[PDB]
Amino acid sequence: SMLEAKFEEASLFKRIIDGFKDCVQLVNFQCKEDGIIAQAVDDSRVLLVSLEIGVEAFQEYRCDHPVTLGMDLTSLSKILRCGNNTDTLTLIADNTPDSIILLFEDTKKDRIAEYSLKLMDIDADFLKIEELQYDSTLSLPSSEFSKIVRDLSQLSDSINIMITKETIKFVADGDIGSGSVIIKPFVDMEHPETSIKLEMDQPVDLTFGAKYLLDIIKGSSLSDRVGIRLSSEAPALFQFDLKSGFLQFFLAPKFND
Amino acid sequence: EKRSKENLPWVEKYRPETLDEVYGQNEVITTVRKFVDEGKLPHLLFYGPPGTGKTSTIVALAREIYGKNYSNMVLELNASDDRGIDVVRNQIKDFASTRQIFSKGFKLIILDEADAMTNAAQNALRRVIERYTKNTRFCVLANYAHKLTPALLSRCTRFRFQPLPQEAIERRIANVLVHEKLKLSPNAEKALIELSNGDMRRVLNVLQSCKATLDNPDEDEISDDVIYECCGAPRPSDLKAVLKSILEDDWGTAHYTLNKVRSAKGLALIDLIEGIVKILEDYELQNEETRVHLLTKLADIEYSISKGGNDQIQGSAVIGAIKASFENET
Amino acid sequence: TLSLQLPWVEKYRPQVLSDIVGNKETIDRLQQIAKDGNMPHMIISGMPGIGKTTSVHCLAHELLGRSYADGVLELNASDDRGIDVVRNQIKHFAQKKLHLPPGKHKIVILDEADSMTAGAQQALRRTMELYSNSTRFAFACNQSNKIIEPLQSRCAILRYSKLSDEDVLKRLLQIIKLEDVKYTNDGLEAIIFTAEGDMRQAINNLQSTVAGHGLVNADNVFKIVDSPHPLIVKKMLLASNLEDSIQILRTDLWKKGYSSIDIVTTSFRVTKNLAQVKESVRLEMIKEIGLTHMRILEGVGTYLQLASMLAKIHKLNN
Amino acid sequence: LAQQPWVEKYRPKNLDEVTAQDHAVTVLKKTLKSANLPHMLFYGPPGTGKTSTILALTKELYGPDLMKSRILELNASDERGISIVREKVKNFARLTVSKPSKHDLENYPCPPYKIIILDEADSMTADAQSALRRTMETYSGVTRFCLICNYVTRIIDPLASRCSKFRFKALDASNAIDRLRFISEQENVKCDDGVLERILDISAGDLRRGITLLQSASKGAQYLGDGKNITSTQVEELAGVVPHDILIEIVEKVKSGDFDEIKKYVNTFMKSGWSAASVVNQLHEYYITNDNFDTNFKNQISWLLFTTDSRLNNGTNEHIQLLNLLVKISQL
Amino acid sequence: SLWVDKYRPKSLNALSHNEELTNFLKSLSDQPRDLPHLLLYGPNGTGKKTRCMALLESIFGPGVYRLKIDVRQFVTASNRKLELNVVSSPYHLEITPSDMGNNDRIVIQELLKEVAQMEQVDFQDSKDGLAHRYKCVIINEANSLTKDAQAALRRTMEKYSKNIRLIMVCDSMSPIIAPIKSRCLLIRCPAPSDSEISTILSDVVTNERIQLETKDILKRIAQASNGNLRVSLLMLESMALNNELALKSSSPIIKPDWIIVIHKLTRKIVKERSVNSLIECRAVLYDLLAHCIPANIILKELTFSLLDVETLNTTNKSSIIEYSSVFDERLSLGNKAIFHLEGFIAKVMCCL
DNA sequence: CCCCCCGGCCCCCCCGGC
DNA sequence: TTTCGGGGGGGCCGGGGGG
Ligand SMILES: Nc1ncnc2c1ncn2[C@@H]1O[C@H](COP(=O)(O)OP(=O)(O)OP(O)(O)=S)[C@@H](O)[C@H]1O
Ligand SMILES: Nc1ncnc2c1ncn2[C@@H]1O[C@H](COP(=O)(O)OP(=O)(O)OP(O)(O)=S)[C@@H](O)[C@H]1O
Ligand SMILES: Nc1ncnc2c1ncn2[C@@H]1O[C@H](COP(=O)(O)OP(=O)(O)OP(O)(O)=S)[C@@H](O)[C@H]1O
Ligand SMILES: Nc1nc2c(ncn2[C@@H]2O[C@H](COP(=O)(O)OP(=O)(O)O)[C@@H](O)[C@H]2O)c(=O)[nH]1
Ligand SMILES: [Mg+2]
Ligand SMILES: [Mg+2]
Ligand SMILES: [Mg+2]
Repeated sequence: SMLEAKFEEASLFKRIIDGFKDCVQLVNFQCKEDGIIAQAVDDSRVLLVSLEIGVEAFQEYRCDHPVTLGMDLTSLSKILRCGNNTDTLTLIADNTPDSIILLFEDTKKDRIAEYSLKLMDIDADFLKIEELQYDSTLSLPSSEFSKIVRDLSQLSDSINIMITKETIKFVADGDIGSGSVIIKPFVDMEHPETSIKLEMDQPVDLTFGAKYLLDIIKGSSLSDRVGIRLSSEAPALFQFDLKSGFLQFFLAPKFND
Repeated sequence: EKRSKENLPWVEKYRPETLDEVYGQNEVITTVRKFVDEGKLPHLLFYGPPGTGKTSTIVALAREIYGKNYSNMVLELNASDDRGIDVVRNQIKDFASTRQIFSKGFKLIILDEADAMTNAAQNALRRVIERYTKNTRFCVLANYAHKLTPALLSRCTRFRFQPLPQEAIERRIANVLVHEKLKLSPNAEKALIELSNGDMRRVLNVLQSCKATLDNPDEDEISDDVIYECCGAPRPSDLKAVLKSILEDDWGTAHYTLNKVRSAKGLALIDLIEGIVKILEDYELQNEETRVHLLTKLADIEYSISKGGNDQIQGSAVIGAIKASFENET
Repeated sequence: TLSLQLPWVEKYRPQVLSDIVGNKETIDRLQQIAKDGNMPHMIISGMPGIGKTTSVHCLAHELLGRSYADGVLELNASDDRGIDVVRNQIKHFAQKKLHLPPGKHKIVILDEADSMTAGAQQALRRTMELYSNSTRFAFACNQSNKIIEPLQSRCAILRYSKLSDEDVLKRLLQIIKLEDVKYTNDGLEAIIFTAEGDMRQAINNLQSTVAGHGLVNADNVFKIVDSPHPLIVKKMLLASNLEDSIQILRTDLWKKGYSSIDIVTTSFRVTKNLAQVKESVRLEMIKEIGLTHMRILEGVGTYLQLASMLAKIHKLNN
Repeated sequence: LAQQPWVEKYRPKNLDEVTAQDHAVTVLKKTLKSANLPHMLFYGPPGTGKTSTILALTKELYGPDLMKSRILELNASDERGISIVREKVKNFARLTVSKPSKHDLENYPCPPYKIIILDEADSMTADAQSALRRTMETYSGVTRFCLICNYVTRIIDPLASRCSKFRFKALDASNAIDRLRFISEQENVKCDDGVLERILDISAGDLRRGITLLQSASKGAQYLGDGKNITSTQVEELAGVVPHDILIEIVEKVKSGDFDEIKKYVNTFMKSGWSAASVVNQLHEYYITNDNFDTNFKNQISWLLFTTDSRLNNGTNEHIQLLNLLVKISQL
Repeated sequence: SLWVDKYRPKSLNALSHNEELTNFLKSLSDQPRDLPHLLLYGPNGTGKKTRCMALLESIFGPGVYRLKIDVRQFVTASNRKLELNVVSSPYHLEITPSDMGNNDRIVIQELLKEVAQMEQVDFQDSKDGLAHRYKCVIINEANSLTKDAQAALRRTMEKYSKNIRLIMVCDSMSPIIAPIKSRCLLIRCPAPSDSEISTILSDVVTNERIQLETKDILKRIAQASNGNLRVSLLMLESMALNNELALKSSSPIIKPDWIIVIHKLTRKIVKERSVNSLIECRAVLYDLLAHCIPANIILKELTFSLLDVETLNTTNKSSIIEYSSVFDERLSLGNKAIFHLEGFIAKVMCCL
């Protein structure tokens, strides 16, 4: 076959898909010799999801020529729900493919499940969106970010992130009241995973919608830490690092007016 | 798409890509070009009949403003998508209230076929349009103005797309004949323009069918006969003969002539009625009653035909109506 | 090219109650209320683009000064305004405690209140009554009958009238002076004539001109702004001879791209509003127009049907 | 086969089997090599071959195997609401074309697009057509649409503009005699001279009705087992055509001008079950082609017949309409 | 059981009138493997359903008369629950979709299709247990179907002709759309002649041992029925019961109550022509409509009763018939029948 | 292993002109 | 009264998370 990619367990792919299934509907996967790069855009055109999976994540990966597959995420999730989480998952595609084949194989028995999902015609480019030198770049445990976002979303539908010298401030203003959380950079050698790091060139202040951040925090299940890159006149980048890839959310800030 | 543009229908293969390829709307094109070139684009309402260049014009304007990546910098919604009150409240508001992703600039929202939207959504759109005017502009395309609420119309600058003038159609036909190696006679062009009724889609479709009809398109010229054969439309001579027989012969002769003319080419009665109405429009009648009776009875016959019915009875009714109406001239 | 310029409608939106033209008595009453405070519950009604939202916003800003951010709760059709919202968020805002000068109150601005459902209006009643000592309500609507009678009883009625030609000319001249726009008297006449008392449309057309042709004369105005088709339909219906009616229909309506459904609907409206014709004759013409409209809705949207409708109308008027 | 009615048994299998629709079949055959099939709008009277033509076109385009995955057919028997158009049709139009096999590529043209056939589209609401507009426009690269209808006026103007129109002409004794004769020969039906022409005249543009009438006549002849040619008399009897003697009696009663006699005769006549449409058509033929009537009489009778036919087309009571028509004619 | 039902023939050989139609039906049933879709049109009470059942018995076995009633569920877009009563035999199904009004389309799009898209298990007369024959669906009152249901029938009739064959029955083909008529073999069902009706009545009388003074009585019943055989048999039974099973030359002809009411309304309209008379006529019309008397039947009978009045002249009758035609068209295209009936009565009152 | 929060269907009811 | 479509508001049900 043109493309054959094997996951030891279907669980990994299911968790990867579940990380951004609630923000976008149509996705485009480009598979090459270096791995799979996928992109999706939400209906409101306010959030962009960019997934990268390297060859190290597959038990066996083979892709002779680059292939582009446009698919609909809800159908993919429905198909994946039909396969067990303890079975090897093989993605198979042919030249100029019209469908993608998902093979669920259980080595314990002779049970093989073949599922063909019909591709959709989607002609689009990834644009390799990544700003060169962001104004500020910080990173902190995903649990802390998720807790802060959940706490602040209860007060307002908008959340403001302000970055100043050795200071990161999350602010929300609503009808019943206001909330503000201030965190300073710190490093602990006993447990470096709980440390938060910051590097700031210019002060930044950006407002975002609470619903989009609530969707984004769902990716905390894929990584223990999250990296936030912020820059004026550019979308904010939220990155969750995988074993051999990454999941990136580019969120456009609200107009200041 | 698939394969190449040569596999597309001519109506789609010749879709304008730039504002310089939009013909027959010089005033609107010039005004919009001046607006964009000076950074003073208002909210737009393109109102017009089918196949006049509204969608093409707005797409070309967006491409000019944003370039090739315009598809990722605009929010286009049409009747094929859901545009309820919830959509306006969430998706459109979020798009209008947020900055661009791929590159800096202002937000463009194209509500194509806005006449198919519910009144509640239109009402919800009013404050969305008013509040985010600083960074967002709205363009709405319509064929029926009566379906748009007065509040929405008050907020948009109106541009009317007239039926395509004949010279624009000739220029487009010349471009097509330059691209497709085809030969078209002046009578064929005249008939095509007459039957097009100001619609470019009709021109392109009929030209494609005419080319398909030719045995050797490389060295075969499309004539009026080819157009009438492919379209199955009455020839002017047939209409003139039918009218002359109706107005100058006995009932039996008129019936025979109508039957023979219809059977020779298998023409439909509705096309004959349309042609006869067009011919009689130019007639100078001495009594208003003749015109009144002609119009009323022919409209009744057309409405009856629209629902089916007996064709022979309808033809006899047309003959009798014309005879009775013209008996009033005395 | 990628930097938009503010339209004159928003750029020159009146920010003070003294910059609003028309409805002199009501505007002066609002100015007196602002000067002396004690704003009552009010409902401002009218037709599009006459200055209702502008007036409400100006009054609120002048009354509340720097406390506008906390003292004003604005909701419109673009926001969710269901029964739950009225019961929770509006009630909380009314019950809120805010410190204001002696003569001021919190303001709730329900723009386009006619779109609200009956249940929300019912729920608003006792909230308005119990908390009037600290909160006041201002509704702005296009159709007053949509607001339930209990709410109207609790409010002061302000029915805005259409702006006269003089007021439109005054505001247009002020804008022209502030923008240094070359113009001629005939151009302003055409702009006001096409505006039909709508300030927003007048300013939009004035900007479209100059933005496209520089000089605001009648010609340049009419190369972009089309004369209202209701007037053309009225001329068609009142033509003395059937030939003239058909000529008007062909040249001014059909050849311009106007759809048959639009033409028949406009004919219905104009016939409904033809005071110079006897009521029975108008009823007969309306019956004929309804027949034609029913035929058109079925799919027979042809010029022949409209011509037959005109012929029948002329038969009636003879 | 022997278990299929002749109308379905002899349905065209390829575009060459369409009888008298060359003005459009030629273009459709050209598209096989051109491979730029446009959006199509087939319209015409009942039983002219629109559905057969589209089915044959798909057969010749994709072949027996690839057709199933390249065609999406929706007709009046399926729900086609605005939601269906906005979801199912859009999703099918957005899909990539199924991959042809080597057999298909080497044996069939295999154009790079799929076809959605909305048969009986005149039954769809205007909102659904409005939803279809941009769906057809956007995905023309991978999908093409075919709308088949009987009344073209029921299609909204934007859709008619987007589609290339094909009018299917009525089939009569002049352009469809060859197909009927071929069917009769293949069925070993013995008919007198002019029987097929009479059948095609009675059918009035509908070849399906003619084939059904021929099958009925063949069944009657086979049951009789007399080895005699089918005559025009039994053909007329099977088609419900009123005998000429009855028509002459009706004409004489009308000429009498007595209301009571006409009413009594019509009451007796309605007990035979004759359809009002056939009676009206026969009366129109008798009166319009009769030389013993003035221009004014024919002018009035044509309008009377038109009014009666229009009223009958709305599903009214045949007795009342026929009595009214005859009374009005008698008073001319 | 009533004599009308107790003596209904159950086979083609048992038919007694319209021998030519019987021969045609026998010819059609001779080779039923390629039988096309059938549409039997004819006056009410002539024997259309009897002939359809006889044709089915000729094609299949007598088992076609072993009928049973079942109830089928249906759900609309709004989740409304509808019930349809289906009469079925081991060889055919009978349905009257018009019972569901505007919802009849659903029955065409859900029930009929379901029958035509699947095979059936036949454990009697078949060795393999699977039926090797097409299934017949009878549609009663096909002229009552809405245009949507008729449109839905179109492609179903053609796609699954190998598995399903339709037999429709109607009293008038005017409401049937052109495509449906084109898809069917049309069979005219003329009413029986007076002599044939008299023969059937005489046979019934002989079987029932009813004393008859003269056979002319039967003849008198035959004319009063206007070709309706069911009405003739029911009227014979009513007359026999009203005279102790002994009929005489003076035995009056019994008319139904609604006909008597319509005749009284005709007399009132002729005698009195005023607004108060119109109000009384409205009350009578409401009473007639409230008891399941179709509006079209009321209009037809009222029109003919008016035209049967001896005191009216030709102009009045011409005006009456013209108004009847106009308001029959109005009824065909309307919802509130009382409105059109009142309009017709008012116009007739004005003309008189 | 059990309880609670809060997203999504599911159902019911009510307009629909200027 | 009511032949669709849209919109609003309430009642359950159940996935997921927390203790
Ligand atoms: N002014 C024009 N110049 C050149 N081609 C035109 C023009 N107008 C229409 N066409 C042609 O017809 C095709 C359709 O044009 P459209 O822009 O879709 O018209 P439209 O008015 O937007 O259609 P409606 O109003 O939705 S029915 C284009 O691809 C062009 O090929
Ligand atoms: N009396 C006025 N004086 C000056 N400008 C006006 C006046 N009325 C309307 N305008 C102008 O038109 C623009 C819109 O005015 P609005 O207050 O929004 O009218 P409106 O009546 O509230 O519209 P509706 O009823 O929601 S459709 C303002 O920004 C002003 O620039
Ligand atoms: N042009 C034709 N050539 C040969 N047979 C035809 C032709 N037209 C109709 N028939 C015959 O009549 C039968 C029905 O033809 P159809 O294709 O169904 O006509 P139709 O126009 O699609 O009917 P409608 O519009 O749905 S009523 C075919 O199976 C053929 O046997
Ligand atoms: N003896 C005899 N009675 C018949 C015949 N045809 C019909 N009938 C009687 O007439 C009654 C009505 O027939 P039916 O088919 O129900 O009327 P229709 O369906 O409205 O045409 C039946 O109950 C039979 O008793 C016939 O051929 N012979
Ligand atoms: Mg368009
Ligand atoms: Mg406002
Ligand atoms: Mg068909």
